[PDB]
Amino acid sequence: SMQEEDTFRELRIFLRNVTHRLAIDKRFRVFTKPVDPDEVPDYVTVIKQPMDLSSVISKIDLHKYLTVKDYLRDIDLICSNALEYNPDRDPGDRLIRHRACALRDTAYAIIKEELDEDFEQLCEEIQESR
Ligand SMILES: C=C/C=N\C(=O)[C@H](CCCNC(=N)N)NC(C)=O
Ligand SMILES: [Cl-]
Repeated sequence: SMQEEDTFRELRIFLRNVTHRLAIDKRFRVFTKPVDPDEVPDYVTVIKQPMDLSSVISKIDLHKYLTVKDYLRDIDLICSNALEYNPDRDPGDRLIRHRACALRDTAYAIIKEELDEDFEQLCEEIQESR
């Protein structure tokens, strides 16, 4: 129905706003763009599903997220990709990991404070109906 379509539009608006707030945060610059194969040619071989915040915006716009849970899977993938690709004790890897955990924790905290649980539940029920 049009009211279901309005629901998903509201979801996209909400997700774009959360993703913009993450993308403008200086700590999260490394997560804003896909990794350049030049810098890092083994990236695309180690990490089987790369994900970054510009890809997340593209997916919102392509209507790939019908629930906040589905969007959070992608935030979680940005984080887990960084933990897996940079697992060493050296400062460069520890800084990326700390920033990745911070991305994840920040996205979850914004959603906890600003997503209405009944709105998520509505999205879930429409999704489940299709
Ligand atoms: C789960 C993500 C949380 N953050 C981190 O990864 C950071 C940075 C890596 C250092 N320690 C190891 N991870 N071994 N660690 C903290 C909080 O000290
Ligand atoms: Cl830096």
